[PDB]
Amino acid sequence: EPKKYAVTDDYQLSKQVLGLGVNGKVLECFHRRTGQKCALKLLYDSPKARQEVDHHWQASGGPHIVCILDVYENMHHGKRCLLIIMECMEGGELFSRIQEAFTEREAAEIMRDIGTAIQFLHSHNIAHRDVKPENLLYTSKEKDAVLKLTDFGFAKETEKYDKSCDMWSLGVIMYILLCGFPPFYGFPNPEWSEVSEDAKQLIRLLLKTDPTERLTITQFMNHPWINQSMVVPQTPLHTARVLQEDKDHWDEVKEEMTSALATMRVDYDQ
Ligand SMILES: O=C(Nc1cc(-c2cc3c([nH]2)[C@]2(CCCNC2)CNC3=O)ccn1)c1cccc(C(F)(F)F)c1
Repeated sequence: EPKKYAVTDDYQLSKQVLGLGVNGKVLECFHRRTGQKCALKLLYDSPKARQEVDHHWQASGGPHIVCILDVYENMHHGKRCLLIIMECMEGGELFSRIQEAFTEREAAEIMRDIGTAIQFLHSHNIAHRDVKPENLLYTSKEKDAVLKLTDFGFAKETEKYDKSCDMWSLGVIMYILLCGFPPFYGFPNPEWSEVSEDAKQLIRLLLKTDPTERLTITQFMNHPWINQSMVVPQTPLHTARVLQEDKDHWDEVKEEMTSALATMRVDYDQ
């Protein structure tokens, strides 16, 4: 099912880059028959790159996951390559949309969306292991846009530990959603003043230092704040203001979280 004829027979490539995904750069392209703009991820062929395509195909179809359209096995400047054609997510990154009222109920909606995605993967015994702001994208800039998760370059077919790393990521994203800075912890006033006890409780249960004590996705999804996301108070939050105000170290917090996820993927630590 990976197509072996040239990707450029089906797609018109452009020289616009969306971003760097560890294995490969991401480029815009256009399907030739339809007009649709799509995203193309170039991976040099390796066991790891083959695992990514495998894990992404398996995940593709689930809720709130960026869909694969085609996969090509091509030669490119004398090197063997896998090209993942994905749907183009032109809404941009989760937290960029947010810094562009933002209530606690809206945050619950978002975390529920991300949770459904992780529920799908985990029930299919796939741990993502790289859930972080720049891997959470919107399909469009419109109001009806759908939040989706990409980047299976660190995904692993499962175990309880690898899954618990995803649940830690949910806690960190939820924390930043609720106030605008990461837990690098406590809940400092005045940002955490009118945030509900259920929100803080859920985050405590996810940010547990001991992975065994950490909530499972199925417990995450059954928590009132997620399960009853539609009756969470419409309480206005500081996040949008805080993000714009602290825009000059957003690259730092992204770098810090990438670093934290990296150390959780190590065989031995301390
Ligand atoms: O990135 C966009 N569309 C997009 C992007 C991806 C994508 C996949 C991967 C990544 N992006 C990254 C880029 C560097 C940051 N990490 C994630 C590395 N690894 C991936 O696996 C997939 C599908 N559509 C986009 C397109 C048009 C406009 C806009 C914007 F909203 F910025 F105006 C964004």
